[PDB]
Amino acid sequence: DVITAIKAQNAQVAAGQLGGTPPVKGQQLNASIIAQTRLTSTEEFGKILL
Amino acid sequence: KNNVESVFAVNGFGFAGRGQNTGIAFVSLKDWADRPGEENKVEAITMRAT
Repeated sequence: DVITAIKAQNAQVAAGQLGGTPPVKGQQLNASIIAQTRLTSTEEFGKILL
Repeated sequence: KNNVESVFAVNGFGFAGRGQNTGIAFVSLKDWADRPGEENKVEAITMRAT
C-alpha cells in the first residue's frame, strides 16, 4: 500500500498550457499549468495519506 | 523593395527561449550587384530597419 501511496502523493505530473500550442479564434493570455510536484522534505512524505 | 528579395519569418524560434511569445525573421536581399551604393548594403539596411 505504502508504496503506492508514495508514487501517487509523490510525483511530478505535466499539465499542458492555457496558451494552446494550436489556439483559437484570436486569444491573448498564454500560460503554463502546474500540478503535483515531487515532495521535498521528511515532513511532506510523512503526511502522505495512507 | 529593391533589396529585400525575401523574408523567411518564424514565430516560436526566439533566441533565448521559445513559445508563442518570441519569433525571428530571416531576410534574404537581392544580389550584391542590384545592391550598388553603401546605402544599399547590409551594414546599412539593418540601420534603417532597427
